[PDB]
Amino acid sequence: METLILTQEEVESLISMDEAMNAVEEAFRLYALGKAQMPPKVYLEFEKGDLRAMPAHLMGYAGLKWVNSHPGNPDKGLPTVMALMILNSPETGFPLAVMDATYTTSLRTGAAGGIAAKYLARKNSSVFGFIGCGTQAYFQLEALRRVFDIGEVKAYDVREKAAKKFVSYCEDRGISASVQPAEEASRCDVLVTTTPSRKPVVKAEWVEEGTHINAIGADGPGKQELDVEILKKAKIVVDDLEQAKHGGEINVAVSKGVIGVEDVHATIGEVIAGLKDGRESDEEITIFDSTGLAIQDVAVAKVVYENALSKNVGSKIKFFR
Amino acid sequence: METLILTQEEVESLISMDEAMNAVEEAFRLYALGKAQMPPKVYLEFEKGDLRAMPAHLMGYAGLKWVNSHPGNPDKGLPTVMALMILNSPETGFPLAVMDATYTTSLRTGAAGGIAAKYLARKNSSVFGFIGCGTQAYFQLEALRRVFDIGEVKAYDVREKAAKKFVSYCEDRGISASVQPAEEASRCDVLVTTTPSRKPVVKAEWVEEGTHINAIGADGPGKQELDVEILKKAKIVVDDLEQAKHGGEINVAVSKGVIGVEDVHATIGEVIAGLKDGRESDEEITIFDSTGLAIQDVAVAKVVYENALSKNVGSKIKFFR
Repeated sequence: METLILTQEEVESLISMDEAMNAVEEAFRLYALGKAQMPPKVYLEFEKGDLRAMPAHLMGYAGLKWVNSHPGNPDKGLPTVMALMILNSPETGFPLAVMDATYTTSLRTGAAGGIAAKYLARKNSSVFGFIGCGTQAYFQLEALRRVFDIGEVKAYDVREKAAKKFVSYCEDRGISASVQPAEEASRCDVLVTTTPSRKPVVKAEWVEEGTHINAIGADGPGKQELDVEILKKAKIVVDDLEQAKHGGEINVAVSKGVIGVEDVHATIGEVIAGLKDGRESDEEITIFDSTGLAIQDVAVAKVVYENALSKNVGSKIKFFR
Repeated sequence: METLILTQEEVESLISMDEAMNAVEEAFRLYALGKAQMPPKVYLEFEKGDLRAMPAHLMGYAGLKWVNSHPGNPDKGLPTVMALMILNSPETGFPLAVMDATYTTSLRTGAAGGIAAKYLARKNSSVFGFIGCGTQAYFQLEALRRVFDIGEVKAYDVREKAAKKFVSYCEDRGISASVQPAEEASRCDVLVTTTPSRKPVVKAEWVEEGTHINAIGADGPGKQELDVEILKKAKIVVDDLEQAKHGGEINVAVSKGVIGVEDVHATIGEVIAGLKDGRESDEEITIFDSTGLAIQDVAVAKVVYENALSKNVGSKIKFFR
């Protein structure tokens, strides 16, 4: 036995949005039903950044992703976020593969958006808003368009060029799109928030009846994108209650004591497994609060891995004797 | 920037017992002085084994060891315990290296025995007892003999052949040695227990005045090697208080409520750093309870890695874009 090693380039070509969506969907469901293992994240704090260990066990695979976040890195010429994933057999413990997880992380968060919209947005959804046109908004779009003939896109960003670049990308693939300011962008069927805002970027009365919001942006205590007033009158669905309470979109309203646990309707897993209701009336406004769960990562890695075996990809390394 | 990949064979030639001992010693000391980070181990439980994540941060590096334990493995033709280590820069988050840690683990456990004996045993120690002649006993020996002219070796094992094999190993190196039963083997200046016994292998009345004991064997709840009455009459020094209470040699005596926290004299780190006293009288019997700390692993990886850079060793992999 040897260990497979796969680089970012290799992984990219080894998994499609479609595969990723299935992996993620099934991962949420299995976890909701008690058929997946995900112990708490572990942190190592530094002055200039941090590292997290996120292990999980499901679908006959175990793995650990080890991912950093160092904001100063761009200015140093490296990416803000680098992730490696070690994938293991639960039978032997053997390290089947060590692979990049930078790409897959982005991929599965988008996948997750797609799935959540799949279960929570109105089926007749045609107009799509993007508040923030960074890397994740692309993934969110790519996944969402696996589930919707997206009729119009409305794109807002703080940086003029970033918005435009996003719009050009849409028009490249036939989606009619338009740069718009945040006011009008927020008015749609599906809204996708990806900003790392600390004040709310979206106002309550901009959100119409029947809107679904993928609140992906917020990634830590104090980050917030939506007016606490939308959360007050919405069907709220989480990635994971603890992690949403700490770092997700609800974190500030929870801390200020404006909504509590009581107010969260369901985990997405629960919705997929049918333990809790999805969307009810057309008029209601729904929010998916995304956080990232390690099970998403392992589930997507088993897909990459198994394909790599199929297509004979990677370097093989013999770690032991 | 690229990531260095090193296999077992490579790592083996990249660190000496000496270096390892220095790494481990300094690691204990730094940790006791509050100059190192080591969050609690993370576990992933399976029917047929487990995986553990061990991060640590010290000496200007961060790393994570990911190590399995699957007893059925020999029967399947694999090792019981495989560990990979990812070594990172705290400045950038960058994964400098991914290397075997199977061997380093064994190596640093021995080094730790050497260090603890260096601080806790009688300086005039000549006769050495080994209760258990498995691979760890070799490391324990090889480290121990960096700190003493080992006069005589006494080797017990439940398997006759393994005892002999260990004796032959010692005689090959000039150390005069003899297979003995456990009764007489336990009569010495330094006793090294490495068995995974669940009943006490050593009796209280066998252990003489001035003996030091490296209780390495016990690796989990219920494991034990020493007669609880040795512990009652001894200066007990630990790897790490928590992990000892859970899994180490004290774990059964603590659970049955025979000794408690108050009975533990010091952590080894504290003894190294001079926060607590080492050996006092000749007559007293001392016990080092070893459990294994992630800092030990990161500390030796730093050594391996920096040497690998010196000697231009390993494969270079570019994980990212």
